[PDB]
Amino acid sequence: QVQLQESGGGLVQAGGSLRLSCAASGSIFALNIMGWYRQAPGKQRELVAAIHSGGTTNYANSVKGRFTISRDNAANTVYLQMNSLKPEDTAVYYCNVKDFGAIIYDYDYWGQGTQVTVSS
Amino acid sequence: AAKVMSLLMALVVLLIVAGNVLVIAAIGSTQRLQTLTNLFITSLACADLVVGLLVVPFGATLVVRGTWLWGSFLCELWTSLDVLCVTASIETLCVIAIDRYLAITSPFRYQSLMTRARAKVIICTVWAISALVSFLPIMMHWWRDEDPQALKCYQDPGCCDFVTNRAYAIASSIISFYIPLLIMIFVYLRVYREAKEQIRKIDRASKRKTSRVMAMKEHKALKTLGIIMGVFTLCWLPFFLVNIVNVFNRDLVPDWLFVAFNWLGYANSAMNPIIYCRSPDFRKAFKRLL
Amino acid sequence: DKIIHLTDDSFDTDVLKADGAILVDFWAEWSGPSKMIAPILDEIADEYQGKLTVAKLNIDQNPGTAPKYGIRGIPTLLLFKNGEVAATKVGALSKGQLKEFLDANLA
Ligand SMILES: CCCCCCCCCC(=O)N(CCO)C[C@@H](O)[C@@H](O)[C@@H](O)[C@@H](O)CO
Ligand SMILES: CCCCCCCCCC(=O)N(CCO)C[C@@H](O)[C@@H](O)[C@@H](O)[C@@H](O)CO
Ligand SMILES: CCCCCCCCCC(=O)N(CCO)C[C@@H](O)[C@@H](O)[C@@H](O)[C@@H](O)CO
Ligand SMILES: CCCCCCCCCC(=O)N(CCO)C[C@@H](O)[C@@H](O)[C@@H](O)[C@@H](O)CO
Ligand SMILES: CC(C)(C)NC[C@H](O)COc1cccc2c1CC(C#N)=N2
Ligand code: NA
Repeated sequence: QVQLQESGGGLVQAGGSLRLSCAASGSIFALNIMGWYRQAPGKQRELVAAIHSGGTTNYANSVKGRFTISRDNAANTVYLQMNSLKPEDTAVYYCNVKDFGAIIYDYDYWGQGTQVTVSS
Repeated sequence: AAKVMSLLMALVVLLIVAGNVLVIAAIGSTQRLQTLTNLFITSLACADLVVGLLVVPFGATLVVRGTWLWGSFLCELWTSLDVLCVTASIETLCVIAIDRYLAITSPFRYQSLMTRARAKVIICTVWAISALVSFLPIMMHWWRDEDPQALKCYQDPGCCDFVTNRAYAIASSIISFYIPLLIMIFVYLRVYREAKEQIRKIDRASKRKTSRVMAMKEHKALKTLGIIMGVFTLCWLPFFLVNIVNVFNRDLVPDWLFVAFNWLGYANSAMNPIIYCRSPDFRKAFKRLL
Repeated sequence: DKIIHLTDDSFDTDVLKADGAILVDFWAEWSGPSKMIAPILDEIADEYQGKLTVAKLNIDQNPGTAPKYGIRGIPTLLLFKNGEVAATKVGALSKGQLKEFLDANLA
């Protein structure tokens, strides 16, 4: 099975920093998108950031300039370097893999989620 | 043979109408299936459905009876509807290849680049092209051969053979089949090349610690990518290859084989639901519909 | 044994008036390809009992019948169905090739 192991979150002071890491153990097609989505308390899950195998990247407006989604060139692991944090960034952050191996459609994988809480 | 041949044509129409009805139903009925790509799948399914309802059934009769029972007007109009729908099927297959190529290789660019409205224009283009390759030349008699023996079929309402001039046969076959086939090969080959170049970058990235090998996902992707080009080519290459052959030396390939290869192309329209609608949302929808 | 050995006179009774399928074989002693299918027609006479009856007409001894159906080369296997020619095949062929011809034309 393909499984996504999330780490690097927790409590942190405002104006601070964290470094999320999602290691995807299992068979993934070479062409894919590893990303981070987040679900704020009583809100809909939104994209935070995402990085293609190619290396193109897409960030949500809120976290532009602050966060940096990079991936391990070797393994199937993706890192969201979160800097200059604010209390609005507090959410459950979910790792995601869009796998393009079927070609016509894409198959999704979601991590359990990991809590990030930014106090003022 | 002729008892088995007649029975074989029947389930071909059944498979075509069933599959494509099921697809359109699934897409229309499920909010989750109404994606950008499935918009192009909807165009395809419409084309193949009309093939199964009107095109193939009249084609079944003409083989079984040995003659056209519905006069010169409907011969032309059926022939025009046949060419139109086959053109639209094959060209929409080609659009989907492009759509998936961009959705896989350049996913973020593609989202801004391809809107729903832009896709609608693309669909309308394909049907407009299909119309202008089919109805316009066929109904205005631009296809016609000068030959007296060919002109005996045009005068006979019982004869509904599609004998064309050199120019139509080449241009129409290129536009409707060969150009789409090349585009599909080119496009889907960049998908192969993109994936293989990406596997190369992982081996370098390791600092000479691991060498990647084809996993489960890669073998399936290459099988899938094979089925697409395989079934499409198997189904229409024979008919369209022979279609150009008869422009030079008409006697070389017999009439029965020419028609046998056209039934193979009609078979494509049944296969397309199977190839292009395997997504888990499709599978869920299909079970919910049944 | 089970093959009808035709003549010009008895062709109307043995083929044109005959009930069901008749597989006529126009052949000659001088034709090498004609004798190549001769043993295969013996096996086909057994294996298609009820479905068809094999008939043979030697065109040297019976020259009058062959011109009427336009026999150009030999051997020519004309399959008659109730006094009417349905299918045609000219030249020598193996057992499997003749079975494919007969099974297709009989159903
Ligand atoms: C042989 C058949 C091969 C397939 C035919 C499909 C090509 C259709 C081309 C097409 O529709 N566009 C060019 C895409 O390359 C779209 C653009 O022209 C786009 O700008 C417009 O849709 C609107 O945005 C204008 O407001
Ligand atoms: C991307 C859009 C490209 C479409 C246009 C280029 C290909 C089709 C153009 C074309 O018409 N032909 C070249 C295709 O090979 C064939 C005909 O010109 C030719 O068959 C006859 O006109 C002559 O035989 C007259 O005696
Ligand atoms: C919205 C996009 C508008 C573009 C639509 C243009 C379609 C391509 C032009 C065309 O129709 N043909 C090539 C022009 O030759 C194919 C045939 O119609 C033509 O070749 C035959 O009618 C003649 O060969 C008959 O002698
Ligand atoms: C894990 C194993 C994965 C299997 C990979 C199989 C690919 C085989 C299918 C295939 O590639 N072709 C279908 C041929 O039937 C050839 C086409 O790519 C293309 O060459 C033709 O469509 C035309 O160029 C012919 O003119
Ligand atoms: C029995 C008939 C003739 C109705 N079948 C047509 C076939 O299903 C589809 O054939 C074609 C599709 C697109 C373009 C074509 C074409 C045949 C030719 C020609 N020249 N140009
Ligand atoms: Na006619």
